[PDB]
Amino acid sequence: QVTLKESGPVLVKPTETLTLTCTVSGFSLSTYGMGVGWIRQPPGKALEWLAHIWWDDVKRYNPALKSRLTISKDTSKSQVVLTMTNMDPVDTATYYCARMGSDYDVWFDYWGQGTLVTVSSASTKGPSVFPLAPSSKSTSGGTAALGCLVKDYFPEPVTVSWNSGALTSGVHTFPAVLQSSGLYSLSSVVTVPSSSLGTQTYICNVNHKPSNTKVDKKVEPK
Amino acid sequence: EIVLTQSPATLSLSPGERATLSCRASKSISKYLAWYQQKPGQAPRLLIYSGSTLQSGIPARFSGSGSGTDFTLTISSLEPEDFAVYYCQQHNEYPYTFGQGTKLEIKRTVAAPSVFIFPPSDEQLKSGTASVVCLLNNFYPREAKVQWKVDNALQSGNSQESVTEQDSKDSTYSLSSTLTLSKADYEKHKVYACEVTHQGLSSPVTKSFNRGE
Repeated sequence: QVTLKESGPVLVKPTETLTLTCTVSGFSLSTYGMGVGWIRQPPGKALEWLAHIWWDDVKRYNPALKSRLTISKDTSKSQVVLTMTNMDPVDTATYYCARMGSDYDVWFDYWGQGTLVTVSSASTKGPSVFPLAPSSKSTSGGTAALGCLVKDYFPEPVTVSWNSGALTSGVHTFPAVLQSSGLYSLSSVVTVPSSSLGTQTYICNVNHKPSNTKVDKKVEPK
Repeated sequence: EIVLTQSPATLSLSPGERATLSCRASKSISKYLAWYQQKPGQAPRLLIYSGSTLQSGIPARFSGSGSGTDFTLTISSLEPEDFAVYYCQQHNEYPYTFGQGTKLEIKRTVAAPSVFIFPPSDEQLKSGTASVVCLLNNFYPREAKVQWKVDNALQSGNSQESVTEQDSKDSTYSLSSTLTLSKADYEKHKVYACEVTHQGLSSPVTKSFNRGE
């Protein structure tokens, strides 16, 4: 049915130009009444409307940022594009594309999942991934905790999963903190039954799109 | 341009209660206000539009009222899943604007955190850093004090804490505390202890380990 997906997480240099694609399916970017908008959200901050475009090519832009914005569509490709010039560290945010829920009123009914745009002049760097091995000091009766510490990467985000997504319960992935070196660090942790620590293999899968690095690490009592 | 002012900024209520969230428009917007629910790292989910129309997908325990200048979103049988930030947004007039949000916490019975400790892996030490990690798992309420002790001595400015967003199934929080020393300093000392003080604990619990071992 109806879906939308923003192009992958990008790192943009101050003054340069951001280009985002929203790829749509489940409806046509030229059917009467269909429209697509872009809304962004700085970390810990409020939602902000950027621009939208309608089936008939009518375009609307946030007047505060109008001078920096372009929006376009191509129906055969099923893509809406957003171009934002003269990027600034202040533009670091999550960027969503969404469909309008009416043919007139501007509110949104389906949303892409968002893409984190980070404006910085620093280089990408993929993560080192260290085990946090289960022991007696992480085995509080019948239940054991283990994890991976995902360290020294830039920019955000990083995606972490366990056994390729087959382990989801007991999983805590903590928000990254930005260390003194200007690189992020985090832990992903999971609690599992003790009896299985000699049986079941535990792997953390760490995906870091901006730097095109993927790391698998086995975690093992030791 | 049209400014939207949400109230209260934060709210904490128990399963079964009614949450009442206000949104004020600086100028009349007739009925044309929408409400969205936004969980942690997820897109906003549209709840109501035009003040009071309950949207496709949404349970009837959500409702809206108001017009012109004043609007109220009501959430009626708070479940743990109702944890979120809630935004209003005017759809009346260019330019389209949002409120700053209300953050709703869902109360649960007090729970003390299970606490575990992790020494640095030998592998990280080989590169000249040590990360000692204390984990506090599944606690309520969010307030918890973690104190690091290296050889019975207090630590300062060398730990960092990160907290997860409130879980949506069991309303607990989790917390990571991370002690970062140089390799040199790590091997210089013997006993590493994380001291946890939390309202679910009659007395402060300690987890510890002897270096290497």
